[PDB]
Amino acid sequence: ANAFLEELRPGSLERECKEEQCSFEEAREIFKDAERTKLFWISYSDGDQCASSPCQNGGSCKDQLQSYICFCLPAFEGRNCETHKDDQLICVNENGGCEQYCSDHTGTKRSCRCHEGYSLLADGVSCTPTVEYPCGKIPILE
Amino acid sequence: TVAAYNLTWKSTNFKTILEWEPKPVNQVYTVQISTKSGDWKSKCFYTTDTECDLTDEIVKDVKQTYLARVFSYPAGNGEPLYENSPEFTPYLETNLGQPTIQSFEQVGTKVNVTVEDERTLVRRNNTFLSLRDVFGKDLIYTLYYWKTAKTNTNEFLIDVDKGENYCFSVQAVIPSRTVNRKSTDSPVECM
Amino acid sequence: IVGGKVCPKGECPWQVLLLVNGAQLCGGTLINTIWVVSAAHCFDKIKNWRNLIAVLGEHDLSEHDGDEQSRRVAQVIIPSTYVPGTTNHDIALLRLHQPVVLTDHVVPLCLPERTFSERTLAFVRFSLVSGWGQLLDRGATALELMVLNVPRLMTQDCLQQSRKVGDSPNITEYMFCAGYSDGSKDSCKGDSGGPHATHYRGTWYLTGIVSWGQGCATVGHFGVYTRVSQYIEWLQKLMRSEPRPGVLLRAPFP
Ligand SMILES: *[C@@H]1O[C@H](CO)[C@@H](O)[C@H](O)[C@H]1O
Ligand SMILES: *C1O[C@@H](C)[C@@H](O)[C@@H](O)[C@@H]1O
Ligand SMILES: [Ca+2]
Ligand SMILES: [Ca+2]
Ligand SMILES: [Ca+2]
Ligand SMILES: [Ca+2]
Ligand SMILES: [Ca+2]
Ligand SMILES: [Ca+2]
Ligand SMILES: [Cl-]
Ligand SMILES: [Cl-]
Ligand SMILES: [Cl-]
Ligand SMILES: [Mg+2]
Ligand SMILES: [Mg+2]
Ligand code: NA
Ligand SMILES: [Zn+2]
Ligand SMILES: [Zn+2]
Repeated sequence: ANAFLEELRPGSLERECKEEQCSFEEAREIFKDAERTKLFWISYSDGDQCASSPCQNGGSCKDQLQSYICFCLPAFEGRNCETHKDDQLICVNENGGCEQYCSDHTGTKRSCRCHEGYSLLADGVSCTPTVEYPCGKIPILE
Repeated sequence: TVAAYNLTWKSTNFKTILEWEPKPVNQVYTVQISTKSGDWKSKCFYTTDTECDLTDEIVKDVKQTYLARVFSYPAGNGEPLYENSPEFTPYLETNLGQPTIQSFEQVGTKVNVTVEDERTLVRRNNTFLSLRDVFGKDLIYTLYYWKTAKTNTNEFLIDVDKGENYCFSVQAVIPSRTVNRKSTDSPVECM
Repeated sequence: IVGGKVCPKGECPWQVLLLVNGAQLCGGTLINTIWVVSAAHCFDKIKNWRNLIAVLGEHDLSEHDGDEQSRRVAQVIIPSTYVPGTTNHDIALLRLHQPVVLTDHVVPLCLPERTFSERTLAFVRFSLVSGWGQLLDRGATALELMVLNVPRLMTQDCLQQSRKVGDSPNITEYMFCAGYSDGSKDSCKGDSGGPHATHYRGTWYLTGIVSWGQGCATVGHFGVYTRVSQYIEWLQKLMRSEPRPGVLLRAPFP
């Protein structure tokens, strides 16, 4: 591609590609074989897909061919890390952490309950027995 | 509601995203996934998205085969209408991502072409592991230059010609596979 | 039970042996001290409704130890939608004249709430099924309690993996499948009303009753069970009920 007094010195891609925008032929010329040009053009004309900073909530984007790969911080997940694990504490999700019963309060935190025979512990998620022989528990094992 | 068809696994470097069709009309979905003889885990609750990220579940044991399903529900809220996916063992299906030459030192008569470490999603101990930490003895990086070379590590030590100045291009390969064996080639770098 | 193993003495403690005139009838599950759950199709051929004994503590049939408790059945509540000879609405609650005594070998099984059992226990893969029934199809029964581990299945898969038989019932929202269609394990006749107990975070609950099923360990077929999660409000309303007349009461459902 034309730039007057700069086109006097023969083909060098650190100049023509790596410092300025290499056209397709500019690349075929330097590489001769279109297959050697393939290897190059395939990624030279792909683009940094991570240019839009797709990852959210402190993620790290790694480029690929026509796509990216988001690396999520611990409490997030998703293609772009958009999902916060801490705002998913609902009963459809592993019984909301509750040992026995779970009740939503969508707009406030879910609550954990127990079965007749047990009581809620200090934590608000685990149950402990009140009667001697509770339901669902094999005594001779313990 | 309609059953959600066309389920395809999009895995590359252990980031797995199951996606299906169609775009929901008065529907929301919920994804379940499990290890064929284990409990069903619930993910992506009542999502208007036609895709779910199962990444955090597979990277728990990457050699386990996983099955999944997409539940269809009706707006507002017997068993739901659903569709199952294919059995997906990641360590044999997940794609290897584009490698990147990180450096090449000419140490006289032979050049060393160091490949950058490919990080996976297996967030072990804090930092994410690399594809060699996972695949190990099953991974080999290949190098095409101007002709071909093979390594069981991240660097190749090739015997080159004095004052000639070459070009390079690497590829991630798992030789045991029968299908999905190699990655896409790297961005060519010359001397 | 086909292909199972002997439940060690004390480990399936909500296992009730139902007798009618000293003879082996069905099975059932203690869900407290007075009340027991079991299957409606076990009572299709009863004539002597005041000769129904229920035993709690039984392990070995051919022998007697002090862990056994014979109590007699006062009531037998069944939903009026059941049609003898058929499979659908196969549950039956039973009041016990005098209450059992809770000891190491006699302990109840928890009747869960509809939701927690529809959204949480419904998705736990394996669950156990107990009983003294046929050890094979058309064969001898068991003198020792036999327990098995079977994986649950949603109905769509059940219909898909089930070989076709044009005389078979339907699998309604009142039932569910569970088991090995390869013909290796299965509950059998003589098991009915037995407990399909599900383990979850250290407590065992009740999710099914050995309802029906074609054959026993039949290749192409699974064991069908009853969704105890659809009868929770009922079973709960009826345990609050003031005793009624004769032994059989046909309660309305829904
Ligand atoms: C980069 O940003 C564009 C738009 O901002 C988006 O469409 C791509 O998916 C993302 O990677
Ligand atoms: C991208 O990778 C993740 C794992 C964190 O280390 C981020 O801080 C980083 O930017
Ligand atoms: Ca210039
Ligand atoms: Ca130029
Ligand atoms: Ca030209
Ligand atoms: Ca040129
Ligand atoms: Ca790119
Ligand atoms: Ca005995
Ligand atoms: Cl690597
Ligand atoms: Cl009595
Ligand atoms: Cl049968
Ligand atoms: Mg330059
Ligand atoms: Mg040029
Ligand atoms: Na079977
Ligand atoms: Zn005993
Ligand atoms: Zn006795």
